[PDB]
Amino acid sequence: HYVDWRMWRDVKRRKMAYEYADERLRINSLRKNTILPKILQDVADEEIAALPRDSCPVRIRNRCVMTSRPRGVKRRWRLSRIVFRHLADHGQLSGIQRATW
Amino acid sequence: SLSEYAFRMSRLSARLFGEVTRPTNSKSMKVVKLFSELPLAKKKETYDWYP
Amino acid sequence: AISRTNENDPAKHGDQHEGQHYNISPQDLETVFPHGLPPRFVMQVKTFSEACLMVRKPALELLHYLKNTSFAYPAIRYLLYGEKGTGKTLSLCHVIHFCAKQDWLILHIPDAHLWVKNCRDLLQSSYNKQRFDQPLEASTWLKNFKTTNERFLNQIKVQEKYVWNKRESTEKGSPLGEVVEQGITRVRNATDAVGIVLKELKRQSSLGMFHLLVAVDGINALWGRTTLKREDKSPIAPEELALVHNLRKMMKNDWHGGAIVSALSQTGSLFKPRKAYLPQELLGKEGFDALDPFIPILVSNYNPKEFESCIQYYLENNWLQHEKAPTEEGKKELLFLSNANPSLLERHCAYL
Amino acid sequence: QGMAFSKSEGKRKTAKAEAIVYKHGSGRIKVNGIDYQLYFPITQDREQLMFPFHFVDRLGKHDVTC
Amino acid sequence: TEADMEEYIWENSSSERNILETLLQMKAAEKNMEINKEELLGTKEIEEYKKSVVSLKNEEENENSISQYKESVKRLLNVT
Amino acid sequence: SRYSPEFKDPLIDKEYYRKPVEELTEEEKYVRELKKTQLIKAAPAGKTSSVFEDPVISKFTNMMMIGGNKVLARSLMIQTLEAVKRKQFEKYHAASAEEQATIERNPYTIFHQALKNCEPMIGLVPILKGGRFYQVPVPLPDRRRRFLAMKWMITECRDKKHQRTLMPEKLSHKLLEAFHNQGPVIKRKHDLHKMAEANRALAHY
Ligand SMILES: Nc1ncnc2c1ncn2[C@@H]1O[C@H](COP(=O)(O)OP(=O)(O)OP(=O)(O)O)[C@@H](O)[C@H]1O
Ligand SMILES: Nc1nc2c(ncn2[C@@H]2O[C@H](COP(=O)(O)OP(=O)(O)O)[C@@H](O)[C@H]2O)c(=O)[nH]1
Ligand SMILES: [Mg+2]
Ligand SMILES: [Mg+2]
Repeated sequence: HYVDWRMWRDVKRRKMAYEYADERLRINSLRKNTILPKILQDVADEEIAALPRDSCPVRIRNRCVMTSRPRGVKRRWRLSRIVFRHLADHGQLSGIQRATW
Repeated sequence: SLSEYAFRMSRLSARLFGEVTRPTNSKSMKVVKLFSELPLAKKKETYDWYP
Repeated sequence: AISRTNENDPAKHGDQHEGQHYNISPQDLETVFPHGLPPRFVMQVKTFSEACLMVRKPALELLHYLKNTSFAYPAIRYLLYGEKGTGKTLSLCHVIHFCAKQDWLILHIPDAHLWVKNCRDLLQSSYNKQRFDQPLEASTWLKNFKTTNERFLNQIKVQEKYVWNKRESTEKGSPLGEVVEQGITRVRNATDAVGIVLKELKRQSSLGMFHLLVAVDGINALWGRTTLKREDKSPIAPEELALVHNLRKMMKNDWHGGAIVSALSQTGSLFKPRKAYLPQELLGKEGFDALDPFIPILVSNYNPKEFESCIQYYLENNWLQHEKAPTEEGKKELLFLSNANPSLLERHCAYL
Repeated sequence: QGMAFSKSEGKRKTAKAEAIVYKHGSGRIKVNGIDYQLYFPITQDREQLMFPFHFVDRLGKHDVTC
Repeated sequence: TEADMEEYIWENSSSERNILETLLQMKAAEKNMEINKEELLGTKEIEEYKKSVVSLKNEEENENSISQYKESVKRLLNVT
Repeated sequence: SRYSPEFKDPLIDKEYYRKPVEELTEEEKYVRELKKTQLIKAAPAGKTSSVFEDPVISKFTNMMMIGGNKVLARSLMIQTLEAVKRKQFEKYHAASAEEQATIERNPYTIFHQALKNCEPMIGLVPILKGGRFYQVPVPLPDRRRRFLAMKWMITECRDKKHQRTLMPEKLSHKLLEAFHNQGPVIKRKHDLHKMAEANRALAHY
């Protein structure tokens, strides 16, 4: 019941990224220092590379929550420019108005 | 570039204010940042992005 | 001639001559001032075909101290300070002219900021491998030092043996001119020749041979920062320069038989803001400690009397060509725009 | 001290100034505690300060702290 | 060290060392053998010089402080 | 413009205001009582009541200004006026008592006369006729003649023929040349006039 299959894939990526966040954070800490032995850091490189691809947070895309538009999204409202304007132009977004100056 | 007095006075303030006490390079200071905040994936804006 | 005085002897100037311009003969410009005059003031000498210096209370105060100098006590440090363009350099030159005409030996550094910046050939020193030599800066000064003190460079004789190379050496008793000619002829030895000159003059003035005036304009350069870089693009410190290391010693009051008169300058300084003029702000902590105890003499803008005589000196040379400049309405505008500042007035009058 | 003065304000672009002009003075102008020629090293800025006093023939007759 | 201090202290400073070295050269020039440190640094002239250097070092420098320092140096160096 | 049409330009002239009332005419009396009811624009930063104000030099300075850098443009101007004055003081001291009387040392008089010697009386217009272009001579208004004298002088000094010479030395040298009816800018005036004479038969287009 999500807008499209592409929104559904991002939903799963956000769910899997949330589930692996603690594990990935801990392994990354081992890789992000010059204190531990390289032999130990080389093993940590392999461990985080073996985690599921969709646990990686860089693959999450901020899509419009009502239309799944992948670009032209305003982060504060999580809406595409088109959907935001539709609500704003009907006076349904509190405090938002056309700007003239 | 600090005198012995200044170097030891800065190391004492770090102990009192709960900062890093050992000499640590910038690369290793990322460990402190990593555990001082929530990961992006754990932020509510991220995992509750969609309704 | 309401702005001129007939007294051209700087030893006879007094409070009655304040605001009046005395003439420096062309012979004294060539001998006493081969360097040290402000560049724009040099332009005025070529334009007016004469060099005329106003007698002002900063120089008169300083001339009073020098005339009462006790040559048995350690040398006294005098520091001219003031806002930009107030006349510090030309007050120093008025004092250099007094000592030059009293048969003092003149050690005049016309600008010490030139020794800490824009050095193309910064060679390593041979006498000390931890210091850098400056052949062009050192040879240039040596030529001017020879011109000013040529009559004394034969009577003064070295008191040690100085080795320039394996083959060449200056034996004891050789005229000090020989040390000055080695540095000029061989620029590689110029920085070491300067160090020997400062060494012998400080030594032989304390023995009673002659009176020595140390005149350093831009003294705040010696204890500041440099813009010179090493081959590894690392900053060099002023103490590591042989010229600055040796000049710093002339500024100590560990000798007698003369005086040390210096002037601060923000113009041409390094890492100092435009409006910095006070001694500590320009000298720093290392600089103020090196000169303390010293007698600071303030140089300020023209007083009403000095301003009018300056305008009259310009009008007497036909320098103010605008038909409204001689009027009272024109002089009030020239006073507001300069605010009585000598340098601002000269620049404004330069194009009127 | 009993010295008569007036106070006013001016705006130019994003600059805002508040000036105190004393009835009697010698022509001194202080800008944020600084002499006007040290604060305004550009000759055109000093001409602008001259313009009001010169136009009414009162150069050297008032002190200003702005 | 001195660089760590945030308040200037005249005692055991370069100023105290320089002025004392100067006064000794002056006594030697007069051929006087009263070279006692406590006596040289106990005069009123030294107390004004000490008060002037400290003001220059710990307070904002200005034309009035430089003039107070000037008059203190002239009395110690016998410059009239 | 941020000024409504009601705003009148300011008249910056001390003499205009000190003029006595009796000398005023009935027309000049009306203009003065009218302006008391009118809105006046703020005086621009360019012009003041100063006795040293010269509108011609101020205009030449603006025509030299690059990218709003008035400080640099004015610095070049005053350096040129100083360079002209020093060149004339050098020519004056090196001359005999008789020649000294003819040597001008005022740079404002030289600057004004140098430009007046470059003003072209008549100019040409590129006109099109039958798919072919032929220039037509026409009188020049006073504004255009003064503007062209300043544009030719500035253009000549910006020419790449001058190698590493600073602007105050180039302009001072050209002003003194034109002051003596010599130079490239004077030639440009002569060429424009000579061309406007060869096209006199085309004055009917
Ligand atoms: N005593 C004087 N006699 C004649 N002209 C003077 C005198 N003092 C100042 N002037 C004028 O003011 C100009 C600036 O003087 P001078 O170079 O001595 O100032 P300064 O304070 O040393 O400058 P800076 O702050 O740049 O080091 C001179 O070139 C000269 O035109
Ligand atoms: N070439 C050369 N320079 C000398 C000699 N003696 C002294 N100098 C120079 O004179 C300066 C002053 O001498 P001195 O007081 O011995 O210097 P210091 O040893 O560096 O403190 C030195 O810095 C050298 O530049 C010498 O024998 N040969
Ligand atoms: Mg992305
Ligand atoms: Mg100077």
